[PDB]
Amino acid sequence: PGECSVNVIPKKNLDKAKFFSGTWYETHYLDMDPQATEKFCFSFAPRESGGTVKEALYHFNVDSKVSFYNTGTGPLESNGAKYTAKFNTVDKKGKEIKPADEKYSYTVTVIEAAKQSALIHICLQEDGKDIGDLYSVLNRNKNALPNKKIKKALNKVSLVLTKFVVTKDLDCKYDDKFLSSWQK
Ligand code: HEM
Repeated sequence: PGECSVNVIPKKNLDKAKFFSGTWYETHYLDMDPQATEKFCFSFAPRESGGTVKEALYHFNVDSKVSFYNTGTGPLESNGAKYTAKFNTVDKKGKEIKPADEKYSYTVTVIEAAKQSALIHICLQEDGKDIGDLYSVLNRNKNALPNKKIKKALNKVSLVLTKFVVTKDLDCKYDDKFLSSWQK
């Protein structure tokens, strides 16, 4: 029902220092629930050290004009391109406003990365059971189109970019300072 996709393959030999740096913007996304049709914008700043990922997350609800901020922490898998995190809720200043709920986690897989582009998959879980998943194309630049390598990776798993929501058209509002100041 809320079962996460199979055939999500972590990139071989991801350059960690490059991927886990700076800010990434979602440019296209595909929620695997066809009824999940609310428009959102997303950006994040993932960092890694000693086999642990610490990331700052930003979402913006286009419909309601409400933004929310989270941080996530968890171990990086031995393959170096997949991690599972627990998360809390913070305000725009980075201060915790709601503690992590033990029953929830998410698993991010980096499927492909090339130049200024990447393709990721996220699986949300409750008590270790799948509750839903999503694919996202990322770019360093809000308005940029994906590298062909990202399209190749989509093709390998029988997805086509035309099915994704494109957010550059949406009235996105970003908190870039929250992400740029992450772990500063
Ligand atoms: C790229 C496109 C993405 C979209 C469109 C999206 C959309 C959403 C939506 C609609 C919600 C629920 C908001 C609500 O209940 O009002 C949500 C929650 C959440 N998402 Fe995303 N998401 C994306 C990517 C990600 C990624 C890549 C991560 C982790 C790296 C992530 C982590 C979370 C977390 C932790 C929550 C729950 C926050 C809370 O309950 O306080 N999301 N997202």
